[PDB]
Amino acid sequence: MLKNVEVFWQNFLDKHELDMLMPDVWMFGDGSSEMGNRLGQLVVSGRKTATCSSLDIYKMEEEQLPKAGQYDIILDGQSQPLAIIRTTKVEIMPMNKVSESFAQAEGLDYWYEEHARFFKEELAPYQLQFYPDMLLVCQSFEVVDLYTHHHHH
Amino acid sequence: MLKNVEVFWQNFLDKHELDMLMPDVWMFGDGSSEMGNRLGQLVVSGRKTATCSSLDIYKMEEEQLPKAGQYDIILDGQSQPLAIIRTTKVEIMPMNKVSESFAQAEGLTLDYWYEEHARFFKEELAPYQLQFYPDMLLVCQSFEVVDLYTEKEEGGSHHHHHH
Repeated sequence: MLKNVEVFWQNFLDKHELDMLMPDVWMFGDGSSEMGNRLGQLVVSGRKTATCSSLDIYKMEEEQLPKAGQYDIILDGQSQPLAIIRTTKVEIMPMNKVSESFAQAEGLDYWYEEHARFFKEELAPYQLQFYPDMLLVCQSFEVVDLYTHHHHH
Repeated sequence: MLKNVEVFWQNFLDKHELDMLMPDVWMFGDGSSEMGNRLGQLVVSGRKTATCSSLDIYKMEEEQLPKAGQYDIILDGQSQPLAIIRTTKVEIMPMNKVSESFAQAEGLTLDYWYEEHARFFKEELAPYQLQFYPDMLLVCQSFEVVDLYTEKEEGGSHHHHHH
């Protein structure tokens, strides 16, 4: 897998002639392969062009927040490369204040209900100071390329 | 992320003053985050000290089998570096002949242990157009956790959930 992604990135670099360290690699979702595959598909499909993460969870003094212009490599629920996306914007938003504009871009009154359920859990393992107020890092992105082996138990 | 492993291992060679090539890096399971972490914690916690892969894939993939003494960088469910391990034993044995000894090391009755793995390999074999048989040879490794990825406590961007 590490090999696959190394290749995928390299190919993309050469294709656009530009030197860059590999970005972050991840799958959308709770962590389950289902959500990863489903959300992963909507992205490759072009139906899902946004994503949000818990802001509070970020360590303000140890790292910076995702910026416009950065890249990320997307994997499916089975952890296989799906595509690479470029982030075109980053807006901070409270759960109870997401614009239906962003909501449709990444996703409808259930939106909050489902997301509160989503994040109330991610916070759990830490100091899950949950509030409806919760601030989210809402990145708008676009697909700029898309991907086209052993098992140890 | 490519660098995270390059770095983790680099740091490893310094602590012991060794100059080896970076080993294979992989997570346990089929790639599912859940299984990836489940088996990952089992290893770092000292509970799961063995693994097994299908000797068949090595054959069809024309790869050498793991060697006694080799190292493997281990990733967790989020494809983030977890720990590095050293293989102290490599053994080939028919699946229907595994001892409960190996199963306990693996991480709980044999009938179940067997059913579990039968399925796992069933799915891994299929894509190579190969039906899982009852006594397909297994490639078993006995290792020891030789280093934990503690560089993880210095960044913060180590596992965020994106919706």
